[PDB]
Amino acid sequence: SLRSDLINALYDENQKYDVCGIISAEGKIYPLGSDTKVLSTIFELFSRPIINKIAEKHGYIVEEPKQQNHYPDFTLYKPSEPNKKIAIDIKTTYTNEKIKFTLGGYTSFIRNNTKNIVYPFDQYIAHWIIGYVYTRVSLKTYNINELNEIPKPYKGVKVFLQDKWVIAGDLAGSGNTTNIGSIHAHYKDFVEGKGIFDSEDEFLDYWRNYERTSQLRNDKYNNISEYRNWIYRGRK
Amino acid sequence: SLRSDLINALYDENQKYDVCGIISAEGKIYPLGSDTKVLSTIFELFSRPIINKIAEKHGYIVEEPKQQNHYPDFTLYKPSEPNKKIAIDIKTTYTNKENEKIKFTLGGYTSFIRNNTKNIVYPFDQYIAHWIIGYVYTRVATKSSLKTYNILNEIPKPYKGVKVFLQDKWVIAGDLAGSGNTTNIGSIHAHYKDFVEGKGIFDSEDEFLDYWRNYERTSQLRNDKYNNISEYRNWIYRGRK
DNA sequence: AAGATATCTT
DNA sequence: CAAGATATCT
Ligand SMILES: [Mg+2]
Ligand SMILES: [Mg+2]
Ligand SMILES: [Mg+2]
Ligand SMILES: [Mg+2]
Repeated sequence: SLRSDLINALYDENQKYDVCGIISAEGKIYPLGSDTKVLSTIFELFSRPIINKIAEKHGYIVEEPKQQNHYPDFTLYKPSEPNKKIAIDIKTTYTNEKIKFTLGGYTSFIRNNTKNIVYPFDQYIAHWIIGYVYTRVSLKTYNINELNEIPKPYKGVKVFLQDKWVIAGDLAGSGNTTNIGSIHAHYKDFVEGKGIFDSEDEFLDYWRNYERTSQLRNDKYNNISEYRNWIYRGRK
Repeated sequence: SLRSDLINALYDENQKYDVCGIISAEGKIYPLGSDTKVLSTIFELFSRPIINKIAEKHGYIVEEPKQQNHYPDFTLYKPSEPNKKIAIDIKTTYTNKENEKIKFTLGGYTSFIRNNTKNIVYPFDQYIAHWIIGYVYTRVATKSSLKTYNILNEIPKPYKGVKVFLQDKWVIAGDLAGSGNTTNIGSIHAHYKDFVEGKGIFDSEDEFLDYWRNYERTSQLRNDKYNNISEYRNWIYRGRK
């Protein structure tokens, strides 16, 4: 399927290549830093070609945001089927071990159908995440003839594709920027989809009603159990 | 000066090289993106080798942060002058059309500026200078960009024309916040020449620091204290009340 | 759990 | 402009 083919192309591209630097039109190469801000950008760009390839093999157009305050990285849909859009978002985190990802905000497009999203939320039937996990490890320039001398910015990189709701946790991934937090698990759990939410419906209701701070949460719910109890009390 | 040498090299390299892609160890090339998240990453990496070259030429060591929530991008210092550290930070923004007004977010006003060792590589008072290497690029619509290339000139560049300046943070500082929830100092909102020339709003670097160290976090609160330079000077005139 | 890391948008 | 968004980190 589109999914199987994409996850397949993603494992392959990852196993075959290693980004090691930025190159100029004149052949001079600058080394990559070993931090998420750099790697996230690089992992996304490394994914682009592969996502566009498979999307076309399946007849899906690929649209990236035109504006910078918008989720998702890539919007795939068939022209004949505009309300069957697929959201594919790239996320990165590192290990020195269990990982965690910040999964987007909980007060934007999930609480407002047209907020910070390329197309209205209700037009997407799936929300996938391509998660890159890298083990964290030059101030000079190099040329084409020196590609193997350039230090790589990672000890190894793994990638997985998984549905957002499936890997979502019940604890916020960030405070002031109110992001849904993923599960805090070993990469295995992400590939396998060993989440805590019973369904995508449950995941959504939870994050749509999660209070921004502990003050408010301490009288509603702070975790999955309290939420399920909150539901039993009649959503109050 | 290190400063004159630095700006000349940044300026020269800017006018003679154009980054166009990420290359792999195998030689595969992935085209770049056109948004700021990508470009600020590119611009910083492009800057690094120059900053390091010029620094060494003046006997300065260059240190980059160790943890990810630390300012600045590059801390320069001579062993002989440990309390004379120079903070060199790289900022980037874009413009939809060449020669438009621009603005930068100049770091938070509630971390190191209010607390000597909070979110900074070295204690705030060990730096005598805080420079901003500012990059401005004209956005270009993203297509050849979607495929890989073999070994350059054929690859579409995600920008029309990069501009670079070097200037003291206090000099280009404005009086309005650069961000809300992340409490950043905002720069002046003006043309590029204005940043190069230092046409800012504060009189001294101490006025810069006092203003931002006492700027309240919301319009609500600011309304009773001060929301712009004018208001702050009146507030200063009355005895800080 | 809350607020830092840089910058953009309405 | 205010404020809250865009991604992660500590
Ligand atoms: Mg993107
Ligand atoms: Mg992403
Ligand atoms: Mg840096
Ligand atoms: Mg920077």
